[PDB]
Amino acid sequence: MSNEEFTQLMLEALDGFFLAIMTDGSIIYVSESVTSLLEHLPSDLVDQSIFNFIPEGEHSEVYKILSTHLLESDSLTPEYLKSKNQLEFCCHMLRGTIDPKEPSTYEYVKFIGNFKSLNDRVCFVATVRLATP
Repeated sequence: MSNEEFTQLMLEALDGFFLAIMTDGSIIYVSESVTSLLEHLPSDLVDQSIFNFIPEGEHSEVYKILSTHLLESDSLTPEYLKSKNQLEFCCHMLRGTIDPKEPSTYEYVKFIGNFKSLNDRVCFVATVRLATP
């Protein structure tokens, strides 16, 4: 069993995909299953902001809850960061469209992730799954 096969099965069982953002929400990575869960290609997401896909009324609380969580690191110097434990939150994400005449549709999803320094930058690596409220 390959690395890629294992993550296929785990993310299938979760109904989820992998996502990595910078602290301003800029998207640097998305795994292939976002297509069957949201009908975006990963390349439509990478280099865009996560907030381009979150309804505006949610932005304040998502950023607040991420910021507040990052403050739990004792220092913010990237070499010495390490998330103490996982962050959890839910929100909507816009779906892709074959028909732009159609009105916009959204999936309610749950994030689970951690801050982690790259390479030094601070990024949030997460699993995003379908959820219900």
